Amino acid sequence: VDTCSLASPASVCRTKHLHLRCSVDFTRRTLTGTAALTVQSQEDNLRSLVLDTKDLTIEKVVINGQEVKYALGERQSYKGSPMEISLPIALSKNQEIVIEISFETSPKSSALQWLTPEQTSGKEHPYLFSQCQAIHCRAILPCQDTPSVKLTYTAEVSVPKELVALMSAIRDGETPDPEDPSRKIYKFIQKVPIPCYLIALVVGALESRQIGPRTLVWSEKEQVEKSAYEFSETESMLKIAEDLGGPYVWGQYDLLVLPPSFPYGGMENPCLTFVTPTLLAGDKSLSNVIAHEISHSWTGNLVTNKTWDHFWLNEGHTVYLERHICGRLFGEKFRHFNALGGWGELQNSVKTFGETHPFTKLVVDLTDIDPDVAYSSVPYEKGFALLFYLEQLLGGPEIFLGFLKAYVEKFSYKSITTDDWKDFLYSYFKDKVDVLNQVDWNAWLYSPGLPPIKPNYDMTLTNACIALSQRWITAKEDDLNSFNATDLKDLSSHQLNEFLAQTLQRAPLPLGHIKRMQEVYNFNAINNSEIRFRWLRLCIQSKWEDAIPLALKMATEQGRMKFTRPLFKDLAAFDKSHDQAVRTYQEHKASMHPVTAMLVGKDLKV
Ligand SMILES: CNCc1ccccc1-c1cccs1
Ligand SMILES: [Yb+3]
Ligand SMILES: [Zn+2]
Repeated sequence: VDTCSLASPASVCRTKHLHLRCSVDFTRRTLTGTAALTVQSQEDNLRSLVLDTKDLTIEKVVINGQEVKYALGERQSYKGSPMEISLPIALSKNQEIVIEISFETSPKSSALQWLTPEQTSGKEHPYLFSQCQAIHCRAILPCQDTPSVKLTYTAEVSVPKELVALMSAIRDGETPDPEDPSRKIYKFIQKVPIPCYLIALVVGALESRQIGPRTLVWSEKEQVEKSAYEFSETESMLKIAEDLGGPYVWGQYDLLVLPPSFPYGGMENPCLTFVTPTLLAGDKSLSNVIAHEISHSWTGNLVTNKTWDHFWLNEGHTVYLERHICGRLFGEKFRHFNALGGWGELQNSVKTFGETHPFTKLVVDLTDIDPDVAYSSVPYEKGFALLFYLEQLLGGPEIFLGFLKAYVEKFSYKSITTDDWKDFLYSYFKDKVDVLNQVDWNAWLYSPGLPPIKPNYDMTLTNACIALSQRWITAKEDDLNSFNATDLKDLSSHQLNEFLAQTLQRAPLPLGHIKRMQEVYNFNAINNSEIRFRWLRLCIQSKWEDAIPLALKMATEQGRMKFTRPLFKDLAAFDKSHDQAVRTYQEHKASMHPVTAMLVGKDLKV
């Protein structure tokens, strides 16, 4: 059972389909309309059922053309309020009915960010985008807000006619709204059963450019050209992913580049991946994020975690495929380089949380924990470390990739637990059970802290990064002169980033050393968001005041939680920038993404 959901479980009733008919009201910041849920009873004599909601206003519930009784329970914090519907006629097992709910969202919907014209690129039009993962779909429409349930959907979305609506679905046409000529209705169809966290909507002044046989890139006009270039590897990555994962079942693979406050690097909404514009480095260097979102088309979207306790299933497998795609494009040494970088990120997380902290277990117990609060690198990197370790244990990448493909096949269109995965791992590798029985399962899966075993990593591309980082760490004042721009000559941007990641692990460095780095390496001039992020962190943590306005600017001009949260925390912990950091948050708070605002607020204790 799903402790993040207040809805009737899948063992009671299942949503098969949603027809969503809504209007986007920019003047009121509400979505208004009907969610028609096709529900199948799993039980004899079913007379009521419960849906998740959050900050919704229910007008009425209609079954068989008549209003029926419903009640909203008290709010349960971030879970929202359960909505019990009285069925007018007891259902037998497998009977299906359509339940039509008239609802309206609140402006404060935790699933939505509403932007003014000024917060966009064009400055002329407002913009709406959704983000449902993990449990924010309830803040858009009444539903069984649990990934243990999969449904197809259709939608009709009325928006101001000058704007464009897109969803996580195939575009099924547009017409003028008959009820309001200032408006357009966009239509959408999603034929593949999906968990409701994959429902996605954007409305804004969007244009598109084709970048591959099955990929358009969407954004405001100011970002189209740059986006078409940055993500031009998309088709190549899709083919590799299809080779590894099996058929891509989703029809199109489009990309939407969001405004800068989108809270994640990307979101694998089916048919329409959402990405942060912080990927726009000019050189495709951040394309692993595309590979990652592509990989979710199998791991996460076909095979889905049954509850959020098993999020690692979604994320570790996706990181694993992600790194294989990048390894195929750029080589097995690169794959190892990234794998090892990932382990460093896990070291960071476990250090931050504390080695005994519950959120450092692979499988977590989210009972009374907001998934947004528990979210971190752990399920990604500990999940990946487990798979990379098993890969090495079980006979190498070719062999474990055979398992991954069989695993996807086996659990397509299904929702699964860690036990489901482990059972199938044993089934698939039954000739290797003795080897599998050497794994310390309880530790890997259920214990806090770093994994009990570290995989083996090729060091070829890492060595130079460590060597340089060690030079800076061990340098005394009389050694600073010897540093020079040519130190970086043979380092790729990835290596620059790992160099900085290495150094950041030992921060603070002395202020003089950091001043010299800028003098010789000019890191202030690098716009690569990953590098600039780590660089600014190293500056603020080494107490360099000049870096304060640079850190405040990055923290607020984009809102990728990966970058925004630790910049604010760093600024808050630096006594010289502490008050300004708090002040800056308070000023931007109302205009921030509601999830990002809530978490930064917690981080800052304001
Ligand atoms: C005022 N009528 C438009 C409307 C109101 C409430 C909910 C939905 C709608 C839609 C019309 C067309 C697509 S949604
Ligand atoms: Yb010396
Ligand atoms: Zn992911």
